[PDB]
Amino acid sequence: TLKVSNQQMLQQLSLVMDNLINKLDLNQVVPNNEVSNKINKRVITAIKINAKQAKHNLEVKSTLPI
Amino acid sequence: PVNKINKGFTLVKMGFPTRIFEDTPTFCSCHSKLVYGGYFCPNCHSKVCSL
Amino acid sequence: SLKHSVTQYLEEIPQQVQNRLYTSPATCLAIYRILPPLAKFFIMAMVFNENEVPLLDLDKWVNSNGKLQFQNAIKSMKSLHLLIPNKSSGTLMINLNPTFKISLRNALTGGEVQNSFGVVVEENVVSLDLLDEYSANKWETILHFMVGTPLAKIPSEKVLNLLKHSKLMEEVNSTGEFKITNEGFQFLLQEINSQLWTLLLQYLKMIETSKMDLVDVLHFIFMLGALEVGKAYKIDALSETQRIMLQDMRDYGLVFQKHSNDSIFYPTKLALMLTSDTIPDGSLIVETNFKIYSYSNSPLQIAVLSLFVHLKARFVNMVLGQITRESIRRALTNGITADQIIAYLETHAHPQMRRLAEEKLEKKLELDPNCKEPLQVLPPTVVDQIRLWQLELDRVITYEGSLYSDFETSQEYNLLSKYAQDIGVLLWKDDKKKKFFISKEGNSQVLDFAKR
Amino acid sequence: NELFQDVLNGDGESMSNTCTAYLKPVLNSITLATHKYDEYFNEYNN
Amino acid sequence: ESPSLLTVIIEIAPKLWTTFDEEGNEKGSIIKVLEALIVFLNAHLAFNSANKVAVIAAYSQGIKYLYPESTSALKASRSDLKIINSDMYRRFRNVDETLVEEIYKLFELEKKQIEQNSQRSTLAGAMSAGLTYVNRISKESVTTSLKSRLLVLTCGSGSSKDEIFQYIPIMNCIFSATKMKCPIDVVKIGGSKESTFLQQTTDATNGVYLHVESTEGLIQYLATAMFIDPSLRPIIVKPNHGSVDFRTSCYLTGRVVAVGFICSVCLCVLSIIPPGNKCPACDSQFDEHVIAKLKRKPVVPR
Ligand SMILES: [Zn+2]
Ligand SMILES: [Zn+2]
Ligand SMILES: [Zn+2]
Repeated sequence: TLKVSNQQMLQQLSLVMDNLINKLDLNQVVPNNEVSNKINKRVITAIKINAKQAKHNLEVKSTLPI
Repeated sequence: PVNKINKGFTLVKMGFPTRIFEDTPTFCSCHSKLVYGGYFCPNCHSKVCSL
Repeated sequence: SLKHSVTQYLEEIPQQVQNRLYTSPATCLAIYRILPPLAKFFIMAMVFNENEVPLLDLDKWVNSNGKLQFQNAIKSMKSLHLLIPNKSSGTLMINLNPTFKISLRNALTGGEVQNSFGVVVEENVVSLDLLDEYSANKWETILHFMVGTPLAKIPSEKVLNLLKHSKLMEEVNSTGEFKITNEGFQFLLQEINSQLWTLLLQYLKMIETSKMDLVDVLHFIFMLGALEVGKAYKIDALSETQRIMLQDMRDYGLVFQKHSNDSIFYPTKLALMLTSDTIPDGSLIVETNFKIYSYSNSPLQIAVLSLFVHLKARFVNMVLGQITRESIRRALTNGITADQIIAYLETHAHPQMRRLAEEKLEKKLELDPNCKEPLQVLPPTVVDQIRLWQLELDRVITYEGSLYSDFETSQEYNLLSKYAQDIGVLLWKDDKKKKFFISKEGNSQVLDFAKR
Repeated sequence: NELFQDVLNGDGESMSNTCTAYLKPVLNSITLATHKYDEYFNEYNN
Repeated sequence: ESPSLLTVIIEIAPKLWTTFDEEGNEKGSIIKVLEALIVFLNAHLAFNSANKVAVIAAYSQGIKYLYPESTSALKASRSDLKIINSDMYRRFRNVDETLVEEIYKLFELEKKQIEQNSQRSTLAGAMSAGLTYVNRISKESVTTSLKSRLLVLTCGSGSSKDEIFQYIPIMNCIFSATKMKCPIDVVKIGGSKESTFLQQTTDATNGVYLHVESTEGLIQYLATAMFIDPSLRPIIVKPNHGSVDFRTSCYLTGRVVAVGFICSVCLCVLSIIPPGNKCPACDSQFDEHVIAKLKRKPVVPR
């Protein structure tokens, strides 16, 4: 313009092992109806910015007289 | 493939413009026409049509 | 076509029946695939959030050049009652159908599905040699009966009653034989997926008895659409209405069963073409001397050619046939229009016909590039002769009704003629002859007006 | 600036914003060029 | 309308995910992103009956396809593990079971040789492999008019900085995707807000860039922003905020380049005149006269 140790590496890997073995409940992906509000607000604001930019993108017509 | 005898190895001064975003049409500096988008020149701040 | 037909049929379903239809996840999954891609995208973006969503956000989603597809998607959604619009705080609030949302989320994430996708019992038979063979046997049996070729084996009386009661495949008892209508030959033109869909929609139109539950039948149809060929499914998860319509599908060839009243059933390939689709056989050559050489060995494609082609000889590769005047008249007396015949001749044209037409069009465009001509793949002489025979069948058009004349006063005749013109049943008026004609259905109104 | 004030007292400022936005990049670019000239002038004076 | 191939490039780096878990409050976010990806793939397969799914994992010591399984692995196999419940849709069940079985195999491989640490990230190689797979499926044409779309799931986690060795492979992937009309969508789950190369990938190939910080609620992001089918790309605007400048970094200083000087031979970007009048990446002796012309100060009267 915090490097991780191999011990906690193996601990996290084994945590993913047991969490994949015991149950992969795919129903847990559903948001709790509050973070989804924030996610939708962020996405719609990004869409509003992009669409207001890309609403209007031979020369174009001018409001001026010739 | 160029020849070994060619010794015209020169640095080329050039700029990388930023894609300007504007909903209002503005006059381009290359064709003098109203253009929505463009690229503002990194050296002299004159917008261009294409790259 | 295919998606439009099932979409219109599901449109005709009432709302409280549709909400009951959204209980099974398999039905919701099959219904979801019928929607337009913008509609599918908006549904799947709206499933995973429980909060209600503004319509203006969905409007801002769509680009300015695809707003008409957005309107089509919203109309298809709202008319199918996948959306419950809400008017609170002055905003056109949009909420997804809760039963549909719950069932689709359960279908995707996995969970409670009440065996809407059935249960597999792991005992299987060969698909291509047994299941495909059985499905092709039953399908060729019903099609061979319907096109009118002689058969040692005829299909059962259920499908005969359905075909007699359909808009197509008319029958007269004075001669004692079964006839193809215009829609009968029209049924041959589309590929077998929408053929099966038309038969199933007609069956759905005719299941009005108390022994039939409409929602259970629709669940079973979409459930068979969801299954995979080559694996048996236990019958115990089904209802008794679903069991006997499973028997009727086994009669139709959608599903194979090793024995009647068995605990398992094997869906066929026709079950999986029910959802969506996926030289050729039936490829034909037309010459200017009206000779037909149609590279087909399947008896169905030969039998459908006997409707309008005077067959002369048969090889293993093709049948040598000739488009004669009397063969086309045989097709036209069965209601088959000339356009249907020309469409069939075009859709089965040989690749050599295609390349010769392409060469002719290439030579035509370089000579006169000012005008553009359509790809006349088959010779225009035979097409013009087919249309000429169509016209010579229809040299006269007949309308039965009544003509009123001998009016001493011009004003009464004018008043009766304009009254018949208002009700839209008049076919002729003329003040010089003092005669005006009305249809047979339009006789009653003018007659009660004249009497009163 | 003369053109901007002329359209200002000709069309009453409801339209002169569009005229200013039309010629905004060229005005900014010539302002940048004059600023670079003045900066190098003051550098070579001292 | 037309089916599409969804080739998912997920970068499961155990170091990157461990750093992401340590930065966040929660642990085991690989499970959350994997189950969100599985639900998203189920949604994509529910979009159309004929669409297909490809998943390539970019782990530390190379790449490995997750769905479908290897043909040698299919011929050798089937120990059906019970990670996913067997009562779901069989079309979804086969994909989910294959994906989780290959995840377990790849993680057992990662645990097996976790002592070896590699500094070479293999995201670009996995992107190239996904592009080759897209080419294979498109050229095979068992399904006619099959579209395609690349989804790249990567994590930054604030530990790995921008890697300069990936620049040329990412640009080559950009041009291959633009040639094949295959959009590249990138989801970054990490503390670093901007990833310039992947932003340029999304911008140039008509893709969607989406940087998130929490793995929770990711399926909403995937089903909302990343569910843009290739058939409906022009009629749907993209929420990719943070427009990239399409610049590059200087060779010997590393900063993002302003008006600058490039070598006429090897096209290396230099923000300043290199010392010794020689190209650093190229070893071409520049003429002193032309670089004196470039070093010339502008003119003004006194
Ligand atoms: Zn210009
Ligand atoms: Zn400039
Ligand atoms: Zn160089």
